Amino acid sequence: YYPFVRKALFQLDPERAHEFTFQQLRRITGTPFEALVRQKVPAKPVNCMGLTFKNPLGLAAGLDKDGECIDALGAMGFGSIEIGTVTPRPQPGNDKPRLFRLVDAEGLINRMGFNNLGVDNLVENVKKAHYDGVLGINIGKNKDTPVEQGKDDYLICMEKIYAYAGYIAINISSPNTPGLRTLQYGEALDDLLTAIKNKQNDLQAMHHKYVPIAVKIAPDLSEEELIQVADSLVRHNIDGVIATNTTLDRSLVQGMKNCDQTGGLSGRPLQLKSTEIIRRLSLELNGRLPIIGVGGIDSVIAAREKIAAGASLVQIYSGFIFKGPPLIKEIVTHI
Amino acid sequence: YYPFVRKALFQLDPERAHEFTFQQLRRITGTPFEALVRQKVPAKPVNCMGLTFKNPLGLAAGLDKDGECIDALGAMGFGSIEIGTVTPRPQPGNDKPRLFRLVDAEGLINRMGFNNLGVDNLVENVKKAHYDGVLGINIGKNKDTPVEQGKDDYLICMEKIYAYAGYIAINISSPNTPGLRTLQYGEALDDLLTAIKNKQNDLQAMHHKYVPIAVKIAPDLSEEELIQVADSLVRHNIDGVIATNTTLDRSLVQGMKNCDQTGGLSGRPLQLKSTEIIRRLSLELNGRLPIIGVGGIDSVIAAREKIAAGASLVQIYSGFIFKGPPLIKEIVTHI
Ligand SMILES: Cc1cc2nc3c(=O)[nH]c(=O)nc-3n(C[C@H](O)[C@H](O)[C@H](O)COP(=O)(O)O)c2cc1C
Ligand SMILES: CCCCCCCc1cc(O)c2ccccc2[n+]1[O-]
Ligand SMILES: CCCCCCCc1cc(O)c2ccccc2[n+]1[O-]
Ligand SMILES: O=C(O)c1cc(=O)[nH]c(=O)[nH]1
Ligand SMILES: O=C(O)c1cc(=O)[nH]c(=O)[nH]1
Repeated sequence: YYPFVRKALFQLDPERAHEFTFQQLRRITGTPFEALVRQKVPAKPVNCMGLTFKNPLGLAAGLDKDGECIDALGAMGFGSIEIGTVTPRPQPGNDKPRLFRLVDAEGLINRMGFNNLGVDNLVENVKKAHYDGVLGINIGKNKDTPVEQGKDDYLICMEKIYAYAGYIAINISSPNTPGLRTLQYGEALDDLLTAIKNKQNDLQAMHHKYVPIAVKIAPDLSEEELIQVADSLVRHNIDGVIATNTTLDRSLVQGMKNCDQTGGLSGRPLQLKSTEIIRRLSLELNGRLPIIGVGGIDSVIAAREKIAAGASLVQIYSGFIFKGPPLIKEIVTHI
Repeated sequence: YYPFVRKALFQLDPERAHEFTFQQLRRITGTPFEALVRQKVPAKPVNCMGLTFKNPLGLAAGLDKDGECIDALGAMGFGSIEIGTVTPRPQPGNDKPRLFRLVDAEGLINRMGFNNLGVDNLVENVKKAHYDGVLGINIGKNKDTPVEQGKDDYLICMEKIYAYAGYIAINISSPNTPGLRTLQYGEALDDLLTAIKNKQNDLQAMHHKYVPIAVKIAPDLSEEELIQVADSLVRHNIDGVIATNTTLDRSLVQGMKNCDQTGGLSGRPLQLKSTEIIRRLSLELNGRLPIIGVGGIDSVIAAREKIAAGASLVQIYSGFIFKGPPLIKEIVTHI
């Protein structure tokens, strides 16, 4: 039962608990010892972005940032796994402590800052995996890269992962790399998307492989901001949009431990906002391109709320922490 | 641990689980066995409709229709308890099976139809209770009473319960008595509200105290209908609005067992609709009378989402069935 494992894990500091569990997952992933974490879940194929997803539930980015546990996590039943965020060069992220639990609110605050081993390392791990689901690779900009030259970072990552990725995710919604969210505003977004779309075509002719590209947005976008962001995605024929990353909002966690920590709020306190963001976005997009819904999904009803607001697929992260593998089985079985 | 209790009770059909549970509650009342139900909760006093509530969390109507376990349920930490619905004359309600569990959705469907022992009996039960929180007494129309004369029934009950109620809840939102929901439309509502306020006025003069009246509305109302209901509640000086009852919607429960069962849906499948109803009603009311929020509250954040949409108090029914007494402590502690 996950309640017992969680009580134990929750004795440990958030980031420490993660490093221990993933040490253990590393040592079993891709080995017959993944029967320890294997869950049988039904098939629920979904066509999306020109790919078949074996089921509608993906693991959102940030949990396996370096691509170390693809097979073990696939063994728990995810229909897609989004690894990353990976930056062209490794970088340590922001100073610890940078990860905080809000246990009563079943939410998380984090200011990781893209802590990853770099895109070259990620490709080596992906080469070793045998996951039959859809693999998405999330990419972002090195901390030290000028925001006016962010495109250059997204394009080197694209060249190195194109051959091994089912889909590519463009993270421009972390609040933990300064200025990064500006890349979703006006001319900056247009230039970045034009570069990404041109490289995707180039790469498609090079490797002879269709790889869709989806942009991950933030939930703190204003209505005019959202409107402009939807229009740009359609105008540049982006293949899909991942809505939504973490929030700088703290309106539902006041008076709670760690609510004043800086960073992104995830989990149940993000659920409602992300659903409203997807509704509004779906109304603007009008079926022109699909949405992958992410934001406090912690039950099959919450997953279905995102479907009803317009999402074609869904991803979970914080609900996996607070409810465990069983959430995967619940959501895949009944969505 | 409630999960064990739930697994046992869920071996019974929902109506039998309930009456088996309530037999044991009536039996442990006033014995040292009442401590198995007793839960110490933090005091969070809140003033609303001119009453002081122990804490913001109440038990919604329909769990104790005859007022038989006021003491045992109070001991569990509720800051208020709403009994009913009760009708002037006893009536059996609709045919069994009339109550259904949707376990993976943590929802319920019911078509009880105001099965109750009558207002005189509830009054005798209230006289024997010792609860020190706010007692709400929820009243309704007998099935046989014609819809156009529904007000007669509300007035008969108001007279028999005025000396005993902390507040009175007028139920015009059950989907399970034919035409009852038309009493929240147009002239019917205006007529009902006038007769009720005049009875209130007469009864204050007779008993020398003001007992506030709250009207319970439905989540299936349109925007225009909700604007009219709010305007009528303000023009008639109603002391509060209870939003929201069960839903005829099945959009989030498709493909699930008991989903085609006729009646009202409660639980997690109603949460979002209830919240959106409260937000809209709150804009229309602009603070002129309080909202008691109800519908799918199963967590501290879900209760807080209702407060944010404009409610002053919240109530739970289905979440108490699915998550148990620990939910009372969780919400009252961190709301
Ligand atoms: C079995 C059952 C019986 C109910 N009986 C009543 C009732 O008699 N009067 C009333 O006003 N509401 C009644 N309700 C509705 C609840 O009081 C509440 O308004 C609705 O269920 C939404 O709350 P919830 O999602 O927390 O259960 C009943 C609900 C259920 C599930
Ligand atoms: C091994 C079954 C799945 C559980 C993985 C738990 C590892 C884990 C545990 C936590 O408490 C975390 C808190 C915040 C962010 C991430 C966390 N992770 O990744
Ligand atoms: C003492 C535990 C608190 C929960 C009460 C359990 C009894 C109980 C169990 C159920 O499965 C029900 C299903 C629908 C409606 C009411 C129900 N009740 O009242
Ligand atoms: O790693 C991070 O800092 C990070 C990236 C991202 O996209 N979202 C987030 O909340 N944190
Ligand atoms: O008893 C019922 O049928 C009933 C009454 C009411 O007010 N609401 C509801 O959902 N059911």
